[PDB]
Amino acid sequence: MNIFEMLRIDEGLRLKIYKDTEGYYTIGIGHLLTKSPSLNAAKSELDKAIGRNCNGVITKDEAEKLFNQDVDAAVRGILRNAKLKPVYDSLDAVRRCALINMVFQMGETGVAGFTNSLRMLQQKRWDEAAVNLAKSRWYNQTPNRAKRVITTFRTGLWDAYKNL
Repeated sequence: MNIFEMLRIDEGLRLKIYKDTEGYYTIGIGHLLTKSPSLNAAKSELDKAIGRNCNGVITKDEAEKLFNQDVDAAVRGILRNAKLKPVYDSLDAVRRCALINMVFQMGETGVAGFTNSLRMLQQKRWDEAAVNLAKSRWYNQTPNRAKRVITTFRTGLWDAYKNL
């Protein structure tokens, strides 16, 4: 299992503009287009993103291309971030993927706000950190996905995704 396979389980694949769990306009493998309410703003962002007139629909190919850009941007953002970088460096390869997953879902900023959990992960207090991560909007809004990520941080194994 790798980061791409993991995110693709969590996000799914949709070739037509769709709404987030959040109500936001998205396409592909969890690629947010706009937080704006107009399908029209969304369509516009889509064509800007792909470089063609898409009419709200993309190919698999284009979906994966956006996916490769998003994952790269997530990793680079972690590495540029003063709060994130140290945690990332301190973790093993599997847990590294769990932080990447959060950053992809919630952005650099959002994850950097989980001050106390970050602190515990750096200290390698896995069980404590898992309990602390669960106390969030994040877990309450998308509990099955949060729980997969959380188990990943707790165990350092890929089991949560085996099932799936």
